[PDB]
Amino acid sequence: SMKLLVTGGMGFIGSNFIRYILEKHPDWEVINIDKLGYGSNPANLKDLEDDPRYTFVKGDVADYELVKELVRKVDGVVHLAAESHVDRSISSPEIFLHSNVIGTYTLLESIRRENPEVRFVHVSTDEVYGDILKGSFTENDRLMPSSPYSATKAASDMLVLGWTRTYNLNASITRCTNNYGPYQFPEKLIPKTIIRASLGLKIPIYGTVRDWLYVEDHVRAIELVLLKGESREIYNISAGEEKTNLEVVKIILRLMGKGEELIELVEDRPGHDLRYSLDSWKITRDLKWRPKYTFDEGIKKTIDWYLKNEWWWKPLVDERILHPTPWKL
Amino acid sequence: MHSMKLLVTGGMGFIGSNFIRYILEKHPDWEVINIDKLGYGSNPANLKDLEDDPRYTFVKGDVADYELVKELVRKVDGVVHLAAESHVDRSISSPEIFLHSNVIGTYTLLESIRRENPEVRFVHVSTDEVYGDILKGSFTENDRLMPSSPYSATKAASDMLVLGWTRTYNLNASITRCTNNYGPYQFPEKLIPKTIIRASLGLKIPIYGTGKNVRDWLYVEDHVRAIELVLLKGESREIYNISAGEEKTNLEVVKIILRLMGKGEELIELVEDRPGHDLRYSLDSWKITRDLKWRPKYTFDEGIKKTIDWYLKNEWWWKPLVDER
Ligand SMILES: NC(=O)c1ccc[n+]([C@@H]2O[C@H](COP(=O)([O-])OP(=O)(O)OC[C@H]3O[C@@H](n4cnc5c(N)ncnc54)[C@H](O)[C@@H]3O)[C@@H](O)[C@H]2O)c1
Ligand SMILES: NC(=O)c1ccc[n+]([C@@H]2O[C@H](COP(=O)([O-])OP(=O)(O)OC[C@H]3O[C@@H](n4cnc5c(N)ncnc54)[C@H](O)[C@@H]3O)[C@@H](O)[C@H]2O)c1
Repeated sequence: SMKLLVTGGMGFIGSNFIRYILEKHPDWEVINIDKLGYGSNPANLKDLEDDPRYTFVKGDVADYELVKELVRKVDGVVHLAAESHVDRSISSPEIFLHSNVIGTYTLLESIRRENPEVRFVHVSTDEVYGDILKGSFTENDRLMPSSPYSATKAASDMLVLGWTRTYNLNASITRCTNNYGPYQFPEKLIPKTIIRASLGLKIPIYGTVRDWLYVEDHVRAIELVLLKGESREIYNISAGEEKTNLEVVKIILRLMGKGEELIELVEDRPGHDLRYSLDSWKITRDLKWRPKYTFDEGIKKTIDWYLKNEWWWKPLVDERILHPTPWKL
Repeated sequence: MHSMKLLVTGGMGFIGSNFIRYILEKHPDWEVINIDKLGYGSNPANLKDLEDDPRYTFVKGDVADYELVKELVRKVDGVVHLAAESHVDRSISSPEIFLHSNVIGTYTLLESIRRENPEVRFVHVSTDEVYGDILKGSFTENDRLMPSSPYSATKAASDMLVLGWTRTYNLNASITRCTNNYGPYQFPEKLIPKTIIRASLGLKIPIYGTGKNVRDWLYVEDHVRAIELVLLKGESREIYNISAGEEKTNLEVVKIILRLMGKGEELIELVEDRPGHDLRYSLDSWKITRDLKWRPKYTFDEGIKKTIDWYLKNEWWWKPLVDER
C-alpha cells in the first residue's frame, strides 16, 4: 500500500503511468494534480475517473496552499508536470519558468515544510545535456540546455539536487529520451505517421538520430526508481534505439503491413539536425532496469492502439495533419 | 573596446565594490552604473570615495525589477552580474529570497538583454559551490553540478538559465565560477576578516567544527582581473572556472594569519557548527589560463599580508560592522 501524488497526470506519460500503477498495484492510491493546460486530455483517464483509488485535483503545482495539502497526505510524489513545447518556450519563456522552475520549487518547499520523508521522483529530459555528435552523456556530465524549455527543466533539476541535500529529502531525478505509445498527441512523429498512413496520405520526410523509448518502458523505469532509486541520484533512461525519422517511418509502414510508396522526400527544413543521446548504464547496473519491448514490439503496440482508438485522436487532429501536401503549407 | 560603459549589478557588495574600483582605476574612459538593492552584504561606504566621480552612477533597485533594469541594460556595452543573495546559512533558513534574487533576478536580467540589448557583453558571476563536494581532484567546466544548499542550488539554476538563453537568443555571454574570495571590504563575519580582527584584540579564534574544511583562497583583486579578462576576451557560451591553486583547511588559514600577526596558536578554539557546509571545494581553472592567459598576480602568502594590512589600517570600515557577536 502506497498513496501517490502524480503531477501532470492528465498528460501523455502521466496518464500512462497512472493506468499502469493502478493496474499493477491493487492497494495503491493516486491523486492526480493537473492544471489542464497544454498537452492535457481528460479523455486519457476517463475510464478511471470514478475508480475509488483515483482522485483528480485540478490545480497548479505552483499553488503552494493547494499543493501542500496534497503532499501532506501521500507516501510518494511522481513529478511529471511541466510546459514542454520548445518553440513556445522561445516565444514566451515566462510560461516555462513558472511551471518548470517555480512549480518544482513549490513542490520541493511543500515537501520539506510538510513531509520531508515522502519519496520524491523528479521527471526530467535528455535535452538538459544539449546535443552530442558522438557518444552519450552520463549523469556526471555538465548540462548545456539550448532552449528556455530545457534550460528551465535543467534549472529545476538543480533545485531538486540542492533541496534534497539541504533538507535530507528522499528524492531522485530521472532523465529520459523520446517517448512514444498510447495517448501521445497526433502531431508527434509516430502518431502522425500511423494516422496519415492509415488514411493513404503521403508521409513527408525532409531531406532523408533520436532515441525512442516505449512509454510503458519509461513508466516501468520510473516505478523502479520510485521503489529502489537512491536519494540524491540522477538516473538516465534510454532504450538504445537511436533512429532517424526515415528509419522510424520505414518501420511503421512495414509493421502496418504496407509498402513504402507513401514516403515523399521533400526539400530540407531548419533546426532538425541535432543528436541527443543518453548513457543509461547507471540505472541498468544499480536497479537492473532493461527495456521490456523492442522498438518493433513498441511500434506494433502503438499502431494497434491508434487504429482501435480513433475516438481518442480524431478530435485532436486538425488539417495540417490530414493535409495531402503539408510540406507546402 | 575602449570607452566601454558597464552595468555592474551588486556593486555595493564585497566583490562588486572591488571590481568597480579596479575597473574605474584601470580604464580612464570607461563608465559604471551600479545597480544594487542595498540588501544583505551591501555597504555604501565601500565606494564612498568615488561615488561622486563623473563616470560612476548608483541606482538603487532590484535586478528583478524589469522596468527599472531594462532601461539600464539598453544603454550599456557590457553587463557584469554580481548581485545575489550569497549567504549559505540564510539560504537554508529561508530559501525564498535566494530563489528571487538568484533565479528570478538572473532570469529578469536575461530577458532585459535578449529583448533590449542582445548584443551587450554579458558576464554572469557564479561560484565553485555549484559543483558540490569533492574528496580528491578538481572539477572542470564539463562536470555535472551538485549544489548542497539553497544558495548554491539557485546559483546553479541561474547558470543553467544563462546557458539556455545565450544559445536561444544568440547572446554574447559567458559564466565565471570562482573560489573563496578574501581581501579588502569583506565583512567581519567571514573567516579571514574575523580572524584578523579577533587576533588584533587578543581574543580567541572561533573555528568551525574541526576546521578541516578545504577551500581554495583567491585574492579578490585576482578574481576581478579574471572577470575583466573574461569580459573583454572570453568566448560566448563558455564557462570559466577561476581558482588560485591555494587550497587550505580553515585551520591552516587561521594559523598562517596568527603567525604573520605575532599571536600564538593557543588563541585557537574550535566552535561547532556544520549543517549545509561541505568538506572540500576544488576547481580546475586550466581553461581560462590556457585561453585567456589568466594567472594569480598574488600568492596566498602575498595576498593574506595585503589583507591583514588593509584591515589593521582601515578599522574605520569594519568598526560599525562588528556586532556583539
Ligand atoms: N514526451 C516525451 O517524449 C518526454 C521526453 C523527455 C522528458 N519528458 C518529460 O516528462 C514529463 C511529462 O511530459 P509529457 O510528455 O507527458 O507532456 P504533456 O505535455 O503531455 O503533459 C504535461 C502535463 O502536465 C500538466 N502541467 C503543466 N504545467 C503544470 C503546472 N504548472 N501544474 C500542474 N500541471 C501542469 C499539463 O496540464 C499536462 O497534463 C515532462 O516533465 C517532460 O519534460 C517527456
Ligand atoms: N565571496 C565569495 O567568496 C564568492 C565566491 C564565489 C562566487 N561569489 C559570487 O560573487 C557574487 C558577489 O558576491 P559577494 O561575495 O560580493 O557577496 P555580497 O553578499 O557581499 O554582496 C551581494 C550584493 O548584491 C546585492 N544584491 C543581492 N540581491 C540583489 C538583487 N536582487 N538586485 C540587486 N542587488 C542585489 C546586495 O545588495 C549586495 O550589495 C555573487 O554572485 C556570488 O555568488 C562570491
